[PDB]
Amino acid sequence: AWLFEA
Amino acid sequence: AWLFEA
Amino acid sequence: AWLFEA
Amino acid sequence: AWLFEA
Amino acid sequence: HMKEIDELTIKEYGVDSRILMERAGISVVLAMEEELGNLSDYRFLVLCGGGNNGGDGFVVARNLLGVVKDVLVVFLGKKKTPDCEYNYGLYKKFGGKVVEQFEPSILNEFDVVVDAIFGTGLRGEITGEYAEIINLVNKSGKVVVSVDVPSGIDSNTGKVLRTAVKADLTVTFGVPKIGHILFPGRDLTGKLKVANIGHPVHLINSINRYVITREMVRSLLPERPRDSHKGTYGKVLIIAGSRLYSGAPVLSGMGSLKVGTGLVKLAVPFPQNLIATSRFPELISVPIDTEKGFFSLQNLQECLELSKDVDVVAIGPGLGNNEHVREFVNEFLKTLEKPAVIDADAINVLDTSVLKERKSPAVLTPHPGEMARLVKKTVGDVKYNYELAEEFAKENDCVLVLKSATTIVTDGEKTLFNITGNTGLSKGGSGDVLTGMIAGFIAQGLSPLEASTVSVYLHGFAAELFEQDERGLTASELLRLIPEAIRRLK
Amino acid sequence: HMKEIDELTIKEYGVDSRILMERAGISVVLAMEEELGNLSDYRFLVLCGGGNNGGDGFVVARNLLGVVKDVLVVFLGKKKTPDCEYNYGLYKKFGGKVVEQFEPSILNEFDVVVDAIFGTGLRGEITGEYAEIINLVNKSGKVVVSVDVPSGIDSNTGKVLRTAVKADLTVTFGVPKIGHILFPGRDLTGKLKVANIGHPVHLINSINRYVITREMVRSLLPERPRDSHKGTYGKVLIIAGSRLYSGAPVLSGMGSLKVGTGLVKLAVPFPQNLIATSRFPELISVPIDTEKGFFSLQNLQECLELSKDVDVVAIGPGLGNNEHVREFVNEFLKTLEKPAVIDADAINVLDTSVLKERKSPAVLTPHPGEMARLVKKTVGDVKYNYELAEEFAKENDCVLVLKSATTIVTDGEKTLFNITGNTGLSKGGSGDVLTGMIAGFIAQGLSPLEASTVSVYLHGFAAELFEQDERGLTASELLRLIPEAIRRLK
Amino acid sequence: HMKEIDELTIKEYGVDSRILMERAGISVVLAMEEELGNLSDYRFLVLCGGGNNGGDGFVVARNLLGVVKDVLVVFLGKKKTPDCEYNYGLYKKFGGKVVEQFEPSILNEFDVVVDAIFGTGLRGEITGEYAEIINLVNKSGKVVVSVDVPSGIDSNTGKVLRTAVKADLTVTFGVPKIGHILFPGRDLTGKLKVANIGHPVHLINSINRYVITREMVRSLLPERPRDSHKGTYGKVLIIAGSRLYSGAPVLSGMGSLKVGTGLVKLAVPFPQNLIATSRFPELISVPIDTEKGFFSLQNLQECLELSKDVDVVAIGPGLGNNEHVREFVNEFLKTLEKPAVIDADAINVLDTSVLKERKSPAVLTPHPGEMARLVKKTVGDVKYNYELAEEFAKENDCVLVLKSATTIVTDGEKTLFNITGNTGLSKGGSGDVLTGMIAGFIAQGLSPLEASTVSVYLHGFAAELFEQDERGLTASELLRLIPEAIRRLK
Ligand SMILES: Nc1ncnc2c1ncn2[C@@H]1O[C@H](COP(=O)(O)OP(=O)(O)OC[C@H]2O[C@@H](O)[C@H](O)[C@@H]2O)[C@@H](O)[C@H]1O
Ligand SMILES: Nc1ncnc2c1ncn2[C@@H]1O[C@H](COP(=O)(O)OP(=O)(O)OC[C@H]2O[C@@H](O)[C@H](O)[C@@H]2O)[C@@H](O)[C@H]1O
Ligand SMILES: Nc1ncnc2c1ncn2[C@@H]1O[C@H](COP(=O)(O)OP(=O)(O)OC[C@H]2O[C@@H](O)[C@H](O)[C@@H]2O)[C@@H](O)[C@H]1O
Ligand SMILES: Nc1ncnc2c1ncn2[C@@H]1O[C@H](COP(=O)(O)OP(=O)(O)OC[C@H]2O[C@@H](O)[C@H](O)[C@@H]2O)[C@@H](O)[C@H]1O
Ligand SMILES: Nc1ncnc2c1ncn2[C@@H]1O[C@H](COP(=O)(O)OP(=O)(O)OC[C@H]2O[C@@H](O)[C@H](O)[C@@H]2O)[C@@H](O)[C@H]1O
Ligand SMILES: Nc1ncnc2c1ncn2[C@@H]1O[C@H](COP(=O)(O)OP(=O)(O)OC[C@H]2O[C@@H](O)[C@H](O)[C@@H]2O)[C@@H](O)[C@H]1O
Ligand SMILES: Nc1ncnc2c1ncn2[C@@H]1O[C@H](COP(=O)(O)OP(=O)(O)OC[C@H]2O[C@@H](O)[C@H](O)[C@@H]2O)[C@@H](O)[C@H]1O
Ligand SMILES: Nc1ncnc2c1ncn2[C@@H]1O[C@H](COP(=O)(O)OP(=O)(O)OC[C@H]2O[C@@H](O)[C@H](O)[C@@H]2O)[C@@H](O)[C@H]1O
Ligand SMILES: Nc1ncnc2c1ncn2[C@@H]1O[C@H](COP(=O)(O)OP(=O)(O)OC[C@H]2O[C@@H](O)[C@H](O)[C@@H]2O)[C@@H](O)[C@H]1O
Ligand SMILES: [K+]
Ligand SMILES: [K+]
Ligand SMILES: [K+]
Ligand SMILES: [Mg+2]
Ligand SMILES: [Mg+2]
Ligand SMILES: [Mg+2]
Repeated sequence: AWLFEA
Repeated sequence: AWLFEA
Repeated sequence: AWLFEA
Repeated sequence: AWLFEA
Repeated sequence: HMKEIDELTIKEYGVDSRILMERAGISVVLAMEEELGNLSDYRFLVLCGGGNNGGDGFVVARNLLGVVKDVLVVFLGKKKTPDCEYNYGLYKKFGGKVVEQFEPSILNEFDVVVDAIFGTGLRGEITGEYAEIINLVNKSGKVVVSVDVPSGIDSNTGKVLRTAVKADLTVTFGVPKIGHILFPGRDLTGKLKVANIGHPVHLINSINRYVITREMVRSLLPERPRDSHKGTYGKVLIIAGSRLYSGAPVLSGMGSLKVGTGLVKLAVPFPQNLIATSRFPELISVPIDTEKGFFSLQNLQECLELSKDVDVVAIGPGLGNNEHVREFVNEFLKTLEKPAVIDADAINVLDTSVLKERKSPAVLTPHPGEMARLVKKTVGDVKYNYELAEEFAKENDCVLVLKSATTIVTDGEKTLFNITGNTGLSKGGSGDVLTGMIAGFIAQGLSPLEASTVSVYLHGFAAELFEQDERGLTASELLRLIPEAIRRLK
Repeated sequence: HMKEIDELTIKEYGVDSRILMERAGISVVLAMEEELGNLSDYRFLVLCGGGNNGGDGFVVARNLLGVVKDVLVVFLGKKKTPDCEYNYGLYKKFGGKVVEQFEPSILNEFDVVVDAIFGTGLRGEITGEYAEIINLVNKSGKVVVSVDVPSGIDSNTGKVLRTAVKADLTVTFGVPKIGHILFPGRDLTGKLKVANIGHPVHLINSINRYVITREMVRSLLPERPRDSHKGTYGKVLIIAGSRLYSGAPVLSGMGSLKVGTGLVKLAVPFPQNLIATSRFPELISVPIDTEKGFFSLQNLQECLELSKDVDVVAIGPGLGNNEHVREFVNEFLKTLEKPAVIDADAINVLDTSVLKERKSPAVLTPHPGEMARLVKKTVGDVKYNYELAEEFAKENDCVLVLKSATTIVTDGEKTLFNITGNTGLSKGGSGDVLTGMIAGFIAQGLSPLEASTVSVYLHGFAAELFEQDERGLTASELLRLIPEAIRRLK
Repeated sequence: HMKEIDELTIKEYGVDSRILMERAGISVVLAMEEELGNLSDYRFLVLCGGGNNGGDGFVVARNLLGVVKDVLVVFLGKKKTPDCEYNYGLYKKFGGKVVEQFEPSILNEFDVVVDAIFGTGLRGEITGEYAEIINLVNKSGKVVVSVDVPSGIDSNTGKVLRTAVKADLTVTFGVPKIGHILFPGRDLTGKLKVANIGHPVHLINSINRYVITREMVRSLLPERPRDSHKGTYGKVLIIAGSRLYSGAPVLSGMGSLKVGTGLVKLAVPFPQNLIATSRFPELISVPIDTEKGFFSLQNLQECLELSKDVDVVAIGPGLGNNEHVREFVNEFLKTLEKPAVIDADAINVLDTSVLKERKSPAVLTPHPGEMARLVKKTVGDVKYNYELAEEFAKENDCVLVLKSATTIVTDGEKTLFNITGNTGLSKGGSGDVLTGMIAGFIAQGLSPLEASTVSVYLHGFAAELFEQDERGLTASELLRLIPEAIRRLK
């Protein structure tokens, strides 16, 4: 979750 | 069953 | 483990 | 493989 | 009460009070192990009052010594009963640490709170440091294990005396208390274990208020002999519906059919009767010709005729409540010489003199709103008031099924508590189904009390079998689930 | 906008613009790896404009150097912003190849196109070589990865500025842009990843238009306390149907019941009311006596009476649209002091002065055809026009739920976008279900805005759970799927 | 060093030093996520020195802000380098908390320690508060993540400068450092991740000391053309054993056969030669007639004759070390015009003038005890001393394979480090197997350096494949495991 939200 | 009923 | 050791 | 080698 | 049961076990049977207290505390330890797994990794904070609840707590604490990561007792009482004093003495001789002052931050250093502050000895509202500690425990997010009853629940009513402990696990001794069974107490109890601590089985079995269990319902389910036909399984008439409320008859009628009843006939105002057979063609839905869409005295003779050839009559769902319905319901029930299941609007118009004068039996199935109107009290006075329900059933010679998340079933001598079900039943129609279930089981040969006991349990259990989120459950799905509840019971 | 967010992060927080650009490009590389697996086997063609989008592209290209089979940059701009210039300089010092001429056949020798031509800086229609290259990429059958927004999508509206890139994967920075959420932009975005490139969380969280997410809907779902009854969960009246449109009331009513509402009552012209209880006997379907099969002023007093004992009223589905319906709807809503969910034909006849004068709240649920008629504009002017929807909601003191493949929900201050659902909802009845859902959640205690947010999301998500081809989905199946959507949300 | 690599990347390539530091810190965050799963539940304590290691730490801290349960920086330095100063400034503008005083109890309130105190800039022993904090971290039982190298490891040697951090996870930038590869540093590193932070691949690839990897060994394994025969795969002579040490020849000989060598012949004193073929009849074990059970000059001519028809000779295992063995070994090697693998007792008696005068190549395979005796130094001076090993190999024109838990393989120009293996190899015989492996691969056509590289890796990897506890591994089992190591490598 730290770099990307889906 | 001897000690506890659920 | 509280009541019996095997 | 782009960011990390194990 | 358990109070008599403890007294008799000590004083007549001769079991030392200390032996009962030892067995109580060890049951708590075993129960926690069963829930938490190995205890050796946990730190325990045991909160002990000065009574025998606290004495039970000292036994717990002493038995965790040397076997878990840390144990601390906070002793909150002033004086100690003899057995509490004795077990405090043991805890300290065993090397245990007690403090009598509670600091807000002490919850920090512990994983499990054992709540041994107050049990059945609670009297009056909890205030002062007792209250503040309970409030801190409830805000702590720790695992809470309550000894006997969560402190602050009145064990006879299930009410909260100003504040109360919310437990993950409650270990009670001998029998469940009413306070674990009625809300809000039921909620604050969490998972309930009932421990055998050495009372003679005869005394444990002599309690006259019971939880309806699966084994009880299994032993009451009627037989299905292979050489049978529909008449073997009884005939129900349901007198229900109106131009305003056309759905109720259908849900009641199927409710009877799904529990194994042989023949079900509805009496419903025309054309609303046609609704039932369009949905379920197995129903007989007799058209009743009415002036304005409601039953009245004009229909009395037709309904009595229809009654002659059935075993039980259910009346009330969707009838409406106006003067002509009142006249009809009361004259019908006064003349009907068959068991009657009286529900909903038939309750709202019922003259209770009629019930006393009837020779045939009756079951009444009010929710608290209806019960409140029937005895001329407030909802809050009647809700979960099992003693009132008992007096009512005894005075009017009936079975009363007082519906709520915990349902009470009583004939005035015997009272049973139902704890199956969920909030999916909190939706229009679910009551109508239960009415049919009860009538059905009466038709199959169960007593009014037995029929009510089996029905409330199975009706709640069917709801629990719903496969999706409970809030989406509807009465029609509940019906489909009844035969699965029945199979799972066997 | 992100524009303010970038500015503030550089100028107030002091993050070097180059650090943001480095983080942007590397996010693109990581995202492609996650989608394509190991990158080392692929040949990459990176199309870079002269802006900061292109600068992000230079970082991508530079970071693939030496690690993949081949990288080529086609630089399509004239001038370069400072950060683009800097990253171009790096790409070249790192050994990278740039060309400034694009030959139709160059797509042949590459597997992946990285589209870094235009991002949020797009102004006006794309023409000339820019257009021809985008058109060639779209015909190429290669994997397309767009940096920030597919080039040619206006990031504020989702419109195509003459031509635009169709991406398999779009990597955007900080927050999704409106252009990824509204169609056609949503379509051309493909799979969207939102990368954290180092903006302070406080700025990212201060955007006042949001996508409705599963976590948001989960936290709004109301509680189901165990000690409850149907009244806990509210009462809805639905005023709906006509002799022409007898199905609408049934779909709305069940829509309320499937989301957990306690009691649902329909007011429907007789005999069309009987249709609802033949299908779902849990419904109360009150017969309304009408002159010609449509509600009129003759029914005003009966409907206001029915309203007194409910928490919310839904009105409109299947009412028809003639003068007598108009008179009734407007006088009813002017007098009704309950929250109203106003749908379908009640919208078509609505006098919007009535809405302004109401003290009680309202939700309106138009599709673009209805919205267009309500504000006297064309469908194309209103469709996906979130700013108009906001002004309308603010001026009329309501919540507006503007239905489309992306649904907009706004109270004029806050605006949410729903992206659940599929084309199975593109069929008569699906709107009627949503109306009931919204009324239901209002009855359970959610605000009109909250009730609309949860309902649009769950209604689309239930459609996605349909087990067969979506085009065969019908409203009746959608209803069955609602409780599964609810479970999956928890 | 990486130091040159950073300098060149900033100063010649023009990458801003701040961009490198940003990429460094984010790699640490991504690496921790990959190890810990979702970070949002954890509390992080980041220990930052005043150098660029600490600056990397500030980036980590800043990037956890708002996304995890808690972040605190303890700043332990006095002055800050420019990039540390800049990132400290960002951390604080982003809302981050720094303290400059460390209290023993602060570890209590955190789950993860990020160790950004010292990296490659460590000079001299760690003392004072630096030491006390490192010692507290090591006693804390928290998860430790070290930035670049665990603070206190000298990154060029792997030695501990008075005290050092024991990490669960170390994230290093660009290339592994020698300090992660040699013990004790290797031990304190825990799991090592090597992050790409944007250096040109050309510079990363120009480092002349390497870890032996699976891909390197796979690409060196010789081919097995189908139309082949035993001569295709070479012939080894092993000159080994004595009346005291009869087992060594057998382990060396099978070591050659298990790596695919075509023919293996042992020269062993009679009757000890018969031991080899009783265990493995595929071996040729030639009886050598000796006066007292040891090779001497009497056997020189027979051994040179045997040498003529092989591709490689291994000498030394179990020969014994007396004057007559010394005379024989040195005259043999002086006259032998074949590659020689010189091991064990042949090393102990070796006159190194002989090596310089030889035209044919040689590999030497000492453990540190043997190396120490060979260069007349202490074990502690030679152990893990790769620079000494390089000088030795260069001065004597050989390949040196210096055995230890990390083995060093060097020809004086190129140096490789082996990290496969476990303590099951810490038992008599394991060295004898490696000797045969090396000779075997030379016979199959690999260079002495290549043969040593493949052999040390496969020998350690075979040990790791042992199915039971490693301490029970014996040389005979290791042999059985070699062909499985080979398969797994392909
Ligand atoms: N509202 C109150 N506020 C403060 N103190 C109170 C309150 N109510 C009761 N107490 C005190 O609580 C104690 C009594 O509580 P119990 O321990 O529940 O009573 P007792 O009958 O001693 O023990 C019964 C308990 O022992 C076991 O058989 C079983 O655990 C059962 O619950 C006494 O010290 C009494 O003064
Ligand atoms: N478990 C319970 N606990 C507490 N109170 C309860 C419970 N169950 C019912 N009640 C109480 O009874 C009250 C009255 O309920 P009913 O008499 O069943 O009335 P209701 O079902 O709300 O109304 C019948 C409906 O028919 C329609 O024509 C009309 O729209 C009306 O809403 C509830 O509001 C509540 O006070
Ligand atoms: N949270 C719950 N948990 C367990 N059981 C529940 C819960 N909520 C309700 N129930 C059960 O659901 C049933 C509800 O019965 P009724 O209250 O009679 O409600 P309903 O079906 O809505 O009644 C229909 C109509 O009849 C008249 O009372 C009135 O006109 C009402 O609208 C009862 O068995 C009750 O115990
Ligand atoms: N219709 C057009 N036709 C031709 N050129 C155009 C057109 N519209 C804009 N341009 C040119 O495109 C470039 C601007 O595009 P962007 O790169 O989108 O704008 P800019 O604000 O530089 O960068 C914003 C971008 O950088 C990152 O923060 C993120 O990628 C964001 O999308 C400029 O060279 C501008 O002249
Ligand atoms: N998502 C959307 N995007 C764009 N336009 C839309 C959308 N949804 C609706 N519309 C527009 O609204 C228009 C009108 O739709 P309605 O007012 O709902 O009319 P419709 O449902 O087609 O007609 C009602 C039906 O009742 C029957 O008596 C009669 O047969 C009629 O066809 C559509 O043709 C279209 O222009
Ligand atoms: N492709 C799609 N993707 C996602 N959601 C969709 C899609 N197509 C439709 N929907 C959703 O389905 C629902 C359609 O609602 P309505 O447009 O109100 O359509 P419908 O059910 O046909 O309306 C019935 C009747 O009411 C009046 O509008 C009119 O008389 C119409 O015939 C809305 O939630 C809409 O967002
Ligand atoms: N023995 C010691 N005792 C106390 N302080 C010391 C000691 N040795 C070094 N220092 C101090 O430690 C700091 C230097 O440590 P580094 O941060 O390792 O050195 P520097 O070259 O600034 O940074 C190299 C680091 O940055 C990144 O490229 C990568 O993380 C690499 O490890 C300086 O403040 C220096 O005074
Ligand atoms: N990885 C290593 N690290 C540090 N030191 C090492 C290592 N490996 C070997 N040594 C050092 O080399 C020393 C000497 O080892 P060898 O010369 O191999 O002697 P060893 O195998 O102990 O003796 C041969 C054996 O033959 C028998 O006749 C006799 O019983 C003797 O014990 C060890 O004690 C130790 O100091
Ligand atoms: N902990 C470890 N981890 C990894 N590898 C290890 C480890 N311990 C030992 N090894 C490896 O095991 C092998 C040991 O080789 P030698 O030290 O030559 O030991 P050994 O087989 O005992 O030697 C036998 C005989 O030959 C002469 O040195 C001496 O007479 C000795 O007794 C080397 O490859 C070494 O790197
Ligand atoms: K208690
Ligand atoms: K783009
Ligand atoms: K460090
Ligand atoms: Mg009822
Ligand atoms: Mg519609
Ligand atoms: Mg050896």
